[PDB]
Amino acid sequence: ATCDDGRTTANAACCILFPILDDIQENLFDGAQCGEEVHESLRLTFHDAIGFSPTLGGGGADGSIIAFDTIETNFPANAGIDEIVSAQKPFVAKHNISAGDFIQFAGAVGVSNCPGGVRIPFFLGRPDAVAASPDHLVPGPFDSVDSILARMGDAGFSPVEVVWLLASHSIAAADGVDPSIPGTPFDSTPEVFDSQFFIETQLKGRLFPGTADNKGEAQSPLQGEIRLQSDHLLARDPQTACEWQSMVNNQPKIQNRFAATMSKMALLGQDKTKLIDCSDVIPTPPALVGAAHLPAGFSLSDVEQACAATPFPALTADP
Ligand code: HEM
Ligand SMILES: [Ca+2]
Ligand SMILES: [Ca+2]
Repeated sequence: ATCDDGRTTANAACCILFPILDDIQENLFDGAQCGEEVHESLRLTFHDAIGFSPTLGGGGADGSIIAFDTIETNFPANAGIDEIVSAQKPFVAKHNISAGDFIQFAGAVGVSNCPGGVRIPFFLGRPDAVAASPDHLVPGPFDSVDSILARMGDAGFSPVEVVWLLASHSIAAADGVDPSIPGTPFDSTPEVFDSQFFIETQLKGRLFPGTADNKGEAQSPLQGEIRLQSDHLLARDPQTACEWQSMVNNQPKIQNRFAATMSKMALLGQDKTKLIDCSDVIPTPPALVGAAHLPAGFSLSDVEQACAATPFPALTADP
């Protein structure tokens, strides 16, 4: 099909996304940048979708975190999410798509602005949300590995899928974990969707980048990075450490698994066969240029190797 302005897409119903795409790129992502608004919109896709529990309810990726923001933004795990909900609400009011489609569309378009990124499959047609998420369904950084895996498993993700979705922390920073140092990233390349997050969480911790006593924070290996305790533990737990290390210097696997697992997450509470595939509307992301590395000056002796089956790969660092 050819839309009214000449852009093409496989299914005609997808044409309504083009003006939305142009508005988001200009007015939500500040001229299609891979910056904080993209990182915030990707976090929002997960805080919207993971409100899904077979025993308690919630409609998953349904827009409830916007539609019922008065409730869901009161949950402590949603602290800080109100800013991006407020930013997106007027786009949903202006355009003619549901809040659940909007949140997944904006996260997929955002990720396409990041070098190394992928086009997350995107389906159009989710109905408006009909219930708020139950409380207590979003994992937090002070939760044990067993607790996070049980919650993600309950929503339908295996432990290796947890690891694959946490590639999102390659384009991520924290404002709440240590409020003295807002905007401190989880890896050294928060505008590049790469394997640095999986490498740098494996380093021995050295210091706290801000204050020392924050709940859910581990020591970081570098002054300009922050480390969640949940990431510290998942990189070292026998349930997940082998998969974590397998992502290092493995950009094809990061891309293939993040796209597929993001799509499964974007579809929680929905049925793909009732929606319209509009994947080809998402922009084509830039590719990576630089190789994966340890931080300069670090060596394999600074890595806490946690996979008994396979040694950590011998990457270069300091030239
Ligand atoms: C599985 C357990 C997870 C835990 C415990 C967790 C925890 C957190 C925490 C504590 C923050 C920082 C919030 C702040 O203080 O500002 C954060 C940020 C973020 N999270 Fe995760 N997360 C998890 C999974 C995910 C998943 C599956 C996604 C996929 C979309 C995601 C995407 C993000 C993004 C992109 C940010 C950066 C937000 C920004 O820079 O503005 N997280 N996460
Ligand atoms: Ca939801
Ligand atoms: Ca990165």
